[PDB]
Amino acid sequence: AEYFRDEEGQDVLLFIDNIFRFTQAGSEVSALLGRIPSAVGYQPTLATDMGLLQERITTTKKGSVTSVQAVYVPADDLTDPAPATTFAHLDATTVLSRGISELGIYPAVDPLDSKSRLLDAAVVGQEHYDVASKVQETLQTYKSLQDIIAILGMDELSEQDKLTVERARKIQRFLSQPFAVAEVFTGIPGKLVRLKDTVASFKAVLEGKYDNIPEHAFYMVGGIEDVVAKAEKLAA
Amino acid sequence: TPITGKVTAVIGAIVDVHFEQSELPAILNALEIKTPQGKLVLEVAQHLGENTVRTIAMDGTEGLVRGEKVLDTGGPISVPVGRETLGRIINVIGEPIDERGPIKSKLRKPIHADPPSFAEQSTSAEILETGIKVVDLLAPYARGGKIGLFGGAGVGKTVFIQELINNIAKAHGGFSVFTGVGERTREGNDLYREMKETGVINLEGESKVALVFGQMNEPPGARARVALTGLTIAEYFRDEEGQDVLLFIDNIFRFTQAGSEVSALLGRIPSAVGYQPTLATDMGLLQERITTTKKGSVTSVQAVYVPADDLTDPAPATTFAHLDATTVLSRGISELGIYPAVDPLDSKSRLLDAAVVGQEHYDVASKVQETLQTYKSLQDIIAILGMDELSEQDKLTVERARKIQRFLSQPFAVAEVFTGIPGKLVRLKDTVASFKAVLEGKYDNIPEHAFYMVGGIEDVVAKAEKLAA
Amino acid sequence: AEYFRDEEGQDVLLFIDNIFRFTQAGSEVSALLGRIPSAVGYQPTLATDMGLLQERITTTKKGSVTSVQAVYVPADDLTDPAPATTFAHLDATTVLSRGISELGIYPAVDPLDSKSRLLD
Amino acid sequence: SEGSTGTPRGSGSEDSFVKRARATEDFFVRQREKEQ
Amino acid sequence: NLNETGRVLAVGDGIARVFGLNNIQAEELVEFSSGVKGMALNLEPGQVGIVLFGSDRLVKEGELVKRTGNIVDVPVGPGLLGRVVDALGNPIDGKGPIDAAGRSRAQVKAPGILPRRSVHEPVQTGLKAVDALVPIGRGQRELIIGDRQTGKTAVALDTILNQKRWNNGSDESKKLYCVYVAVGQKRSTVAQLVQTLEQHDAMKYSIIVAATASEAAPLQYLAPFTAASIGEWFRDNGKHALIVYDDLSKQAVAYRQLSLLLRRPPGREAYPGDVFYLHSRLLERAAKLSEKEGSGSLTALPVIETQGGDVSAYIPTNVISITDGQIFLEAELFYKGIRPAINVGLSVSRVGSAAQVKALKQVAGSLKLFLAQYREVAAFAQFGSDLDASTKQTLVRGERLTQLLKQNQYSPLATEEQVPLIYAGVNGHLDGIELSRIGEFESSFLSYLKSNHNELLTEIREKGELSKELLASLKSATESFVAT
Amino acid sequence: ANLNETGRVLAVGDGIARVFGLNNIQAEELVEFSSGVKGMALNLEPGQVGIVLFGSDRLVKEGELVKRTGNIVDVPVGPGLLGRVVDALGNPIDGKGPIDAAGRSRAQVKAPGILPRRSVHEPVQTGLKAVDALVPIGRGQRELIIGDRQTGKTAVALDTILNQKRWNNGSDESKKLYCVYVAVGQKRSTVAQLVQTLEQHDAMKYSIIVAATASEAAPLQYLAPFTAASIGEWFRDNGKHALIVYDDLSKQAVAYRQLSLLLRRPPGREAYPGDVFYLHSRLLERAAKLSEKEGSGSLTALPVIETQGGDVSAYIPTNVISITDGQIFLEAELFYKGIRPAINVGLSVSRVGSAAQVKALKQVAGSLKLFLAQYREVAAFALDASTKQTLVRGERLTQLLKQNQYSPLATEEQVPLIYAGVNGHLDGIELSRIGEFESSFLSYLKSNHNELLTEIREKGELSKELLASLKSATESFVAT
Amino acid sequence: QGYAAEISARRNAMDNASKNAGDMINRYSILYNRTRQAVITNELVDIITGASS
Ligand SMILES: Nc1ncnc2c1ncn2[C@@H]1O[C@H](COP(=O)(O)OP(=O)(O)O)[C@@H](O)[C@H]1O
Ligand SMILES: Nc1ncnc2c1ncn2[C@@H]1O[C@H](COP(=O)(O)OP(=O)(O)O)[C@@H](O)[C@H]1O
Ligand SMILES: Nc1ncnc2c1ncn2[C@@H]1O[C@H](COP(=O)(O)OP(=O)(O)O)[C@@H](O)[C@H]1O
Ligand SMILES: [Mg+2]
Ligand SMILES: [Mg+2]
Ligand SMILES: [Mg+2]
Repeated sequence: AEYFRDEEGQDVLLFIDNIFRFTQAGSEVSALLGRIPSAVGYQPTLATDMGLLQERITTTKKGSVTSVQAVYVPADDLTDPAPATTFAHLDATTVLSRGISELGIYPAVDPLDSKSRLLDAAVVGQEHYDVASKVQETLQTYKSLQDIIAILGMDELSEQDKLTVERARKIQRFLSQPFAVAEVFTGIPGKLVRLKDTVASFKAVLEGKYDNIPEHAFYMVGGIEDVVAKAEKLAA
Repeated sequence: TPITGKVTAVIGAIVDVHFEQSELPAILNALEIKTPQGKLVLEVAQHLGENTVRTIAMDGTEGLVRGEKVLDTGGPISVPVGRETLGRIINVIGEPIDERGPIKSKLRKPIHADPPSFAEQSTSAEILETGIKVVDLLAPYARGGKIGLFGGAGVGKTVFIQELINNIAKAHGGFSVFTGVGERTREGNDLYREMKETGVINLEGESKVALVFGQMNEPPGARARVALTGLTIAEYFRDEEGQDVLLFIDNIFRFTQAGSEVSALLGRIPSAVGYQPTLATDMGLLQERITTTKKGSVTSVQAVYVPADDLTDPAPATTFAHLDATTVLSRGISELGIYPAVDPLDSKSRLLDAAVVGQEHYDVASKVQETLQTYKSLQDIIAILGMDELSEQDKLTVERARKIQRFLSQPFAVAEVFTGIPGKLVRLKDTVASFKAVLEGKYDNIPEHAFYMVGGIEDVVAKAEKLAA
Repeated sequence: AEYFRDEEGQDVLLFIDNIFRFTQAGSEVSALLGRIPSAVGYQPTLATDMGLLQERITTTKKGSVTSVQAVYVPADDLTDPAPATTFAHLDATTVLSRGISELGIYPAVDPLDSKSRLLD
Repeated sequence: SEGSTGTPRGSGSEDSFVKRARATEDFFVRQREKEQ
Repeated sequence: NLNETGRVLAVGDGIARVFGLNNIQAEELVEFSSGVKGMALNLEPGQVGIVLFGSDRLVKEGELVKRTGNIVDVPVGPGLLGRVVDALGNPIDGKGPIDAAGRSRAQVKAPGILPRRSVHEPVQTGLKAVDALVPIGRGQRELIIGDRQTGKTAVALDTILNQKRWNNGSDESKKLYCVYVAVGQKRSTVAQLVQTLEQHDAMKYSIIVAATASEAAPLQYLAPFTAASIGEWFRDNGKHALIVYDDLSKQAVAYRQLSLLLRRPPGREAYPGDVFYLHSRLLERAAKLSEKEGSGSLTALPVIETQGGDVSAYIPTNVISITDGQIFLEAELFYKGIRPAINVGLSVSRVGSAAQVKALKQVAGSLKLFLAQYREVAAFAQFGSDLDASTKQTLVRGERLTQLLKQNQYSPLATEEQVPLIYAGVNGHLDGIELSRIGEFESSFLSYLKSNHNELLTEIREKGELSKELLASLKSATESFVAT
Repeated sequence: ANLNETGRVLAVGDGIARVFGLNNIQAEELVEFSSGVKGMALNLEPGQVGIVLFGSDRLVKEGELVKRTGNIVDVPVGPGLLGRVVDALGNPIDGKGPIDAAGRSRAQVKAPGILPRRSVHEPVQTGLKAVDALVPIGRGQRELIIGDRQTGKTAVALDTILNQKRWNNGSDESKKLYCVYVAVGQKRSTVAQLVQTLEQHDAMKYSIIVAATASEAAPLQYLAPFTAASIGEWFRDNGKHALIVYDDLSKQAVAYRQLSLLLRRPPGREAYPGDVFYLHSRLLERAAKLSEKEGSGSLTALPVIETQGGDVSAYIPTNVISITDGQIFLEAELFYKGIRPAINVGLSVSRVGSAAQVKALKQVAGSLKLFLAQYREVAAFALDASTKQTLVRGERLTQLLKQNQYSPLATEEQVPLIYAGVNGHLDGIELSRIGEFESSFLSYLKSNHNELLTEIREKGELSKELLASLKSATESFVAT
Repeated sequence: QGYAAEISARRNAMDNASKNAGDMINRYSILYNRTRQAVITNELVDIITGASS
């Protein structure tokens, strides 16, 4: 990948599945190399070893490298030294969740925990930023209500509270998407949704234009159009 | 003239011995140092190089001097076997400790031996009826099988194994061996007197039981080997006399613990939680001998101590794979006053099987287990919100389960002092019927306390009428 | 402090702020000397280290050294080896609470949480 | 802290309180979707 | 001569330190003059570390050690069928020497990227819950995981029993030869298991490799590897083999033991640094081979034993991340007596419908998410509410589907027996039958289909599919039987 | 330079001296260093001996001479130790000059086997209403005292000791009970004060105090309970009865862990070494009741364990629970509410205790233990009429079983009190007057029914006639 | 009347549920600390064993 970047001047893509297996491999021979172990059975050289690899996967004046790395998280523990030390090397992080996946939401992306350097009004435009931010506020506020619902039930929720719940539930589903490569698992053919579609469709839902459309319409579909089409199909 | 060495190192139980001549004693050989009191026995553990072996002492090493003379006996620690061990009390090296003179047995056998081979196995599915409701119903024991009684400190392992001895050992026909490993000397004193008073031991007559002891006052070498000693006596009854033997051991954990006291002294890098790395194999070499062959049967009941109430502690954890049935005793259950403090979920049997107990039995067990499960699952809500917040279907299940919990408790005969309540021995058939009836709803009008600490369902009805008065 | 007691027969006050740091420094020194750490990472000599200090704080025929000690409680765990060992030496506590003082009471000492073995 | 009682994390990490939050809630959405 | 032979410097705990053996290869078998065998694992400047394949009671300082010239190997071939061996291939059934076609190393590279082809053929377990919800394919690695006594061996054993259908036939491409590896189990557990296989006439197509609880740690470590080589003889010669590793928890513990005693500095939880590799290199040897390479396959059912349902523990988590999904047995379910105790929501087959018999894929369209539609409404009942009569329809169905998926042990079903049952349940033809009679419903319905619609079953059996013609023929035969 | 009997120090550190020489030294032999500090020969290796120091590291240098003593670690023993305070090695530390020893015994002595024993059947009367009635202790028994810091553990032990003055003044040798109190890890001043308290109550003359305090080297603290047991054993072995208090074994375990870690023994559960159970089991096994053939003597042990935050599930607590013959569990919550002794009835048991309770007390206390456990359970959920009465009794009984420190009661004083409570005669009196009741009722009985108390003391058992006479005496006082 | 009886009963139950939760918090705080201590020791023991060899 580095040759393409520097000599061919190229815009390279580097896909790595799975970058954890690099740190793990080092782990496996560390004791026999004569090192005292560090925490959690890891080599003492964990951070610098990872540095010497990650800092090469970058963008120079000669060219560009965009890498997507799968990062295994052992026992779902994001505090495990291996994934933990990885976060600093990433411009954007897509954090999956067993909790999300077990609810049938694929891709199992945690809408709150995932981050990006480029979620910035200066970069995506003040509209985009505002939509994202209020989707995230809606989903956060939802969590706080799910507590009250657990103990007290529905009767202590305001009319806005119940609306927040309803919308967040649609938002969560709307974040699901059939993948082309997941076709064998879904049965459903895969969709690809343009960014502009995404922002527009989510803005519309945040404003209120689909408060009358039931949840199932938002689940496992593409853009806002595929929602209305599914909504009418379930009417019949 | 025999092979002799000199002591070159001593740390606690571990004694290194140098042999000046060409010939080193085999690993597992018994060595002897002459003392003014008698002799200190050493078991060879390793060849260290440069003509030196490492050994494990069978008694205290205070007093040993570097240079002290050591004799090879040419073989492993051996013990008397056969009928002359019955009614006697023997230590780890086969000596009598009952002050009744030599054990005049025809033969002695080494305490180390290979377990029966794959070819020599003989498998079965015969139930052993205990008379204990919770065991007979939910996790029956197997004749010729291995039974483990797990429990933290003070929850009831020894009371339990004593009730099993009381219920099974008299009317067995075959012989018993009891082995005290790393437990209370006083308990041995108790058991000896009790067995005399039931006739099981009979000093001026015929005896049915051999006693072997190496208790918690002993150095680790002796606690590590004394189980092999009691085992060797059982093996002989099994193989040479074709007998159905009972082997009771309290407490087999103490063998593993002993192993861990000497492990660092032996030079081993420690495994998880400070245990010996040989944990599983050491255990396998022991437990695999306690088995049923074509020549004969060995039914084994073993108390298994649980360090700090932690069932994932390596010692009890590794013991599970060796048992056909496992009674797990719970502190949380004992503090509620349920005795035996059996955890109905978590105790298991290979035999809880329609092909073995019949469809009726099997199904009663499943429903009892289902009911108890439902009740456990709701403990969150109950504790926080109260009983008022359950459905009505769920209130009933909790009512019924609380009665089943209590009905599983039982007064033991060996507990009469602790309880002031006469021991009950409930027949398996009556346990099934009694629980079937309770599931069917026939006793929902009976209050809880009437199920507590009684025998069969007749006793429930009886106690209920008494409580009505 | 001891000199004032031994030579001048006084009743001296010794203040230590903070006693935990004495323990913590003992633990660092122990680790650096290559000694195998004990439970929770503390030094194997935890209790004797503490004893070699505390036992000097006492009454003799000439006078007394009495000591008031700031006690930090790691992770608010009173069962932590550091406070647990320290507490074995405490004859009394003076507990100042922020719950108090806000009510305008000074000295802001909780009259129920503060305890003495000498209230006998 | 927010959602610590109510929100569904993994199966095999479930409260009975998580279980009821999803139960009382799923029912509510069902009723409203039925009416609309 | 110190090049080909050596002298024991020290021995204890199943480890021998040996002077000489100058020309020895890493991982070479050695012979001790007393008869015990070992394996050279540490080659150091002045000595060799050897792990014993037996007791060290007979090894002594000064004793002679001889090179064998051979990297640790095992006999392989179809002549091992119906045999019970130890980790090195020595017979332990008492039936004389092993009929060997050849010898393979214990450690063999897994097939590379190229020699493989996507998994597309069924391993039919005969278990309703498994075959319908977590179908396993030829070449797949599927984990079985759960606390002790949750049904793990039972699941694998039924699967072995099921292969009787095709193994009695003559079509070699549908046959599945079975390798059972007992690692750290009691001898009597293994003896009981081979008694069963003999009683169901299943031993003739099974190979049992045993390294039981009393056997030296190196044997317990080695067994799954030599068993793999045994299973690969089938894989490499255009045939198909199933290997059960029962279990890898105990193999990891044995590996730890020998590694500590070789004085290799341990890693996490005193397990060796490369404990993941121990398992990853083993399981990667299960594969569906390409057409060019003969089309053979080895399918692996590794077993992992958890404690108190803790799947997040070190070794369980290692193996979970290796296999192509997991069947997850839960005590809570096994105690109710819903058996097999498969947690549907957590058990996955990463291969999917690609490995499922098409006829079964048809009739069980939604079944898995239908038990996520039912598990949803399971929370509605203790909520106390008595609504959603439309919900009542799915609410009742699921409870009947759950009873349908229950299955006795040693009783696997052919696909032609399963497909009807699943069809009956999914389409709500059971919604009007009493819960306590679903058991008897099954065995009668299949008597009825054998008595009368015998051609219907033969259709599903031979074609492995349901045409629109069959789909209605079955529908008609179903609605028919409902009225007794 | 006789290298057989003598050695040179090679290195010193972490409480350990490596010594060259001492070729004829016995394993576990006491040695003496130049400065006069002592140590124990732990590892005999080739070409060196590892010695554990009974004092500060400062007291030993490389190159210094070391001498054999010829003796496995031992301690003076005998009745001459009565009234004295000694260190872990038996040196007087009270200023009263040399000990008059009957002989010496090794620190480590193996416990008696099955044969020299007999079951326990004689009472150890504590004088605490709650203990004697609920968890009676017998001679030869081991009874754990367990609870958090400041729950009254020492106080239970101390009151039991003070109680022995009742017989120790008499001429009946079989009823006497000599007391050994072992301060391990404690503050020196605390021990000095405790000794003064014993002197004030004239209890010191039948007590021996072995002290290894918080500033003393870990091995001395590890050693004190063993040398103390040997001291107690002299009484046991010579047809007499002793009571030993190990205060406390938590601190002994911590001191033993210090050494183990510094000797580099692998740490296990909670960093303790593998033999930490054996540390305590070898010790507590030495407490025993001996048979007639063996003189009938006994040594009764009251080991003490300090739990952290009520954690009875911890390593050391579970070790000792699985050694002793039961426990008296002392609960902080009860102690805080002024229920003292803070005995948790449901968690406290005395295995071999009933057979060795005074019969009179057994008779008047039927159900008292079960009831109190049930009552607490009821008070926890707490207006059902039946459950209002159970609540009435339990509150009175609870109050009745409270007791000031340093005030043990005779058995003939305890039975009338317990009789009243258990048989309703307090159901009418005000809660705040139960203490006032006790001292008035006893005064009344001591002047009006003195022959009543006398028969109870002398027969230890109540006939139907004597029980009835006691009923009359109670009702008569209740009225007024 | 039935409404004022239901509020009062809910205030009673909510006082209880809150008090019970407090105790649960105390039991789990204590459990947390035992586990905290153990994890530190256990993690360190692994490190020590790796250093010794
Ligand atoms: N079956 C029982 N009935 C009544 N109490 C029991 C029973 N089993 C145990 N106990 C109580 O537990 C105490 C300890 O029992 P024990 O068997 O010695 O425990 P362990 O051997 O597991 O340490 C007994 O003295 C008694 O108080
Ligand atoms: N499907 C089943 N139906 C009924 N009983 C079963 C079933 N599977 C297992 N069992 C019972 O569980 C017992 C132990 O199960 P096993 O498969 O050995 O579990 P594990 O291998 O996880 O220890 C078996 O002896 C059998 O009695
Ligand atoms: N029965 C009692 N009545 C009143 N105070 C008591 C009683 N018993 C003990 N105390 C006081 O309680 C405090 C702690 O008791 P102590 O014996 O030191 O307990 P521990 O040995 O468990 O730390 C001391 O101040 C002691 O004076
Ligand atoms: Mg016991
Ligand atoms: Mg199994
Ligand atoms: Mg105290």
